Amino acid sequence: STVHEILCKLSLEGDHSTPPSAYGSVKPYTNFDAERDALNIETAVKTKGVDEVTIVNILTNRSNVQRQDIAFAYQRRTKKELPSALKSALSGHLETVILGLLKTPAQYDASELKASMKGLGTDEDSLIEIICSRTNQELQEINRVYKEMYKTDLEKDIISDTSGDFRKLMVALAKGRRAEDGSVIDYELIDQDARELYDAGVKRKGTDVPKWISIMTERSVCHLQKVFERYKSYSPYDMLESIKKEVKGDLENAFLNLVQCIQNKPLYFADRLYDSMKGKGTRDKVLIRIMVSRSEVDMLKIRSEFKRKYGKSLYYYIQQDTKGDYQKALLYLCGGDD
Amino acid sequence: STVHEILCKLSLEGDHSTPPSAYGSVKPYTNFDAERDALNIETAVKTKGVDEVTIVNILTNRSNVQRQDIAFAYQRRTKKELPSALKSALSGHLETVILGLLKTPAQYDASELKASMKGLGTDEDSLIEIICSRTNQELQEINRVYKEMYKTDLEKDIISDTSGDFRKLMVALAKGRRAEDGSVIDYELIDQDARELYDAGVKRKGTDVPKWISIMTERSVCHLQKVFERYKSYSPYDMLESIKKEVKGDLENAFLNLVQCIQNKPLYFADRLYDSMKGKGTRDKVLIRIMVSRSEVDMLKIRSEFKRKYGKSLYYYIQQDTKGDYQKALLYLCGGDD
Amino acid sequence: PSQMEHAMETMMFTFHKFAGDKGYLTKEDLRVLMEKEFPGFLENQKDPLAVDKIMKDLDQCRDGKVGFQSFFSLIAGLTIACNDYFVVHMK
Amino acid sequence: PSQMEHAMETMMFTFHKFAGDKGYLTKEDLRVLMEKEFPGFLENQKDPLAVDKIMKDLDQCRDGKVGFQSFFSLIAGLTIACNDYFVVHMK
Amino acid sequence: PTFFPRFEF
Amino acid sequence: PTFFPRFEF
Repeated sequence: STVHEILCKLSLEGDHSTPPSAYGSVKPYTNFDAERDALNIETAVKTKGVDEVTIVNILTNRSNVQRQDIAFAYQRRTKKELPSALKSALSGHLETVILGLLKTPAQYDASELKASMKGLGTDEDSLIEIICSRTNQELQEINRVYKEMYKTDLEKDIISDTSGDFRKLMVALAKGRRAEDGSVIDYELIDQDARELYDAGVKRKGTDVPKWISIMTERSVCHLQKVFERYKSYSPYDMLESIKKEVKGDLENAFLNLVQCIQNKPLYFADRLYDSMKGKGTRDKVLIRIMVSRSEVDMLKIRSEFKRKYGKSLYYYIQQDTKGDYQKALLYLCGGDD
Repeated sequence: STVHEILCKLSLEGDHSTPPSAYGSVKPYTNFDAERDALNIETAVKTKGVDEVTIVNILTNRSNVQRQDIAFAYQRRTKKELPSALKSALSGHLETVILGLLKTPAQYDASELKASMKGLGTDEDSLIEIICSRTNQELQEINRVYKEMYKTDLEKDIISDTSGDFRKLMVALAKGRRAEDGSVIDYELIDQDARELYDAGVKRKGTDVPKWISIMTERSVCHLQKVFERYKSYSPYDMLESIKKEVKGDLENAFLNLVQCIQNKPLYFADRLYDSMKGKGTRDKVLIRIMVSRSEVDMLKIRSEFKRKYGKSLYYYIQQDTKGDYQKALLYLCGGDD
Repeated sequence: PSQMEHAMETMMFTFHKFAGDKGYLTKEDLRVLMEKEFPGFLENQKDPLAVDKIMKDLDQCRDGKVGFQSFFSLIAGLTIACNDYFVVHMK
Repeated sequence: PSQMEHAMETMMFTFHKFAGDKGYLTKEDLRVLMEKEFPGFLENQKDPLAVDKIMKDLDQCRDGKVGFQSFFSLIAGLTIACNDYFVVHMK
Repeated sequence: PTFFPRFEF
Repeated sequence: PTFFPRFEF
């Protein structure tokens, strides 16, 4: 029946389920009550002036699945979308954060991608980030959600907003077909691949790009880590440096990003986070995106790397470059200092 | 659809649009809760030495409908039947009273008629009391509830438990087929009847009993009141004295009560109540049945007639002829002093 | 679909006929609703206000609105009551 | 008669049909219950423990005993939830 | 948790 | 007190 069709889509939680990810700084609330949270939130938004402190305190303190529970209980009581309430109730950088926290990981990345590709000049960095960083599983969920929301393939949007070997590189990566190379180590292949990167690379006048795309999209991370090392027995420059000498533009931007993620991903974000705060003022768009998307994945390692390299903790840097509940939100998302 | 049966036995309360009959000495409790009353009876039984006062105060201050509510809540709370929980906690006349208060009107008459029934050789005064005093509707339910409880009809029981014209008389009355006579009044028939009663008993030696039986069972109360009056034109004796001369035994006692019932019914009980305490001691069986059965129907008027004839109130006599918890019970059923 | 499925479904959309397009159950079309459903019930009950007597105390009864949760509370009281007399008597 | 009484009575016979004259629901009789009535519902869910681990949350399973009270308590959530959904997102 | 009314007989 | 769980999605 159509009672079975609705019956197919549901379940409940409270021990559920098992996405721990110790590398996340955001853990589900212990004693969680979705209804009582939706309640207080509704109470907080109706307060003249908008008690923010409550809303921020609750949402940055609940896990993503929890937020999803909270948001549904809210539409149940109020007959209105929580996402729409907060977009009205909040403003500035704090709104951008809470609204990003209110999305599923896939939905967030999907919406971020769409935002970048709107227009002639894309917002280029953000596209590259997600793409280069996301795993095969993360990426295919982005492909699902992106279709559901925008009634189009993500591939086609990339094709419209990109040209040349850039488009080539982005379409290939976004396919999320990379290998896993779990146990057996392929030494000739490692060596073969190193030689190819060199042969299409520094060795040759100009560059043979698709050759680089194939290896760096297809091969597994581990295999590439080892490839990038063996690479050095061929070229005077390491992989990162060769890219700078071989190519330029957004192609260069992309390959550089992709290589770091493969080599060390948490360090990659650590660096991007440092870069977002280092000058006069800050780049908030990048700072928020990372803090929202890595909060449940690698944040603990990003922290480790961030301190090892820069000497001071991510927490310290957030305090210093952000003030207000916006800051407190980032800090909750960060989880503590090192 | 088996449910359709079960469901059709179910009821809310039902919240009563119905009156306790006006002349009743017992009225529906003002702020009622069956649940707390059940608790308090339970608490009173499981108390050492059986708080009786509480069981008595609560039940005699509830209307029959509320007692059945209480007795229900008592089951689902304790898993025990209230009837037998009280059968063991209580003794003597108090037990008899409280036990009867718990039964619905028709449940209590049938139970009394049944208890009196069994005997060669049984208690006719009870048999006579109930059958001569009950209305068409009142009787109809007796029969329905008798059947459900005992699996045989009240009619076969009377047949096997009686004989002679007394049998004929009690079978006829028990059918509750009595005429209703309304506004229109038959003077032709009143006369006809008056002369038949005389033509049957006093005018002749010997008696035609079925003549008396047909008339006094079939005709309406209002009509029979006028026949008994008109009869005085044809007879040196009123209906009562004529009965004493013409017939004897159970038959005579049956006939006497019947006439009193048709002439003044409340006064009939007053006399019955008076005869119960008038000697040395008391006849508690007659007393209790009347205080329980009439409490919610005519009790006020029985009290009105009881002060008229005896010069003292019923409240006075109960107080004088009984003591203890038993007395207090009868007193609540009484309703007050006249 | 198993029977339980379309039974649950009937429980669902039968509430949706008389809830109006408003989403709340009024007292009046509550009267009509309950009336539509049960053949041997409302006639047995003598009290002419019986449906209204039922309206109160029922989950959230206080505003003139009865949600699906509350109507389902009616079903709870009723259907549990039925089963009990099914057990202690029929069974 | 009524499709609604069709509905209620189905529930009533259903609970006993699995519970046996044992009378009550184990997580086992529960599991076979939901599996037969809503096939495709359970293994579409991540936690297989869901049925097994559910009984803690129910009206009273504290003895491992699912009353008709508790069985109805279960359906309550499903029947509410479905309605929420399809009227929110549907037609 | 929700609350249901009470039915006798 | 029917006390019961509800479900989401």
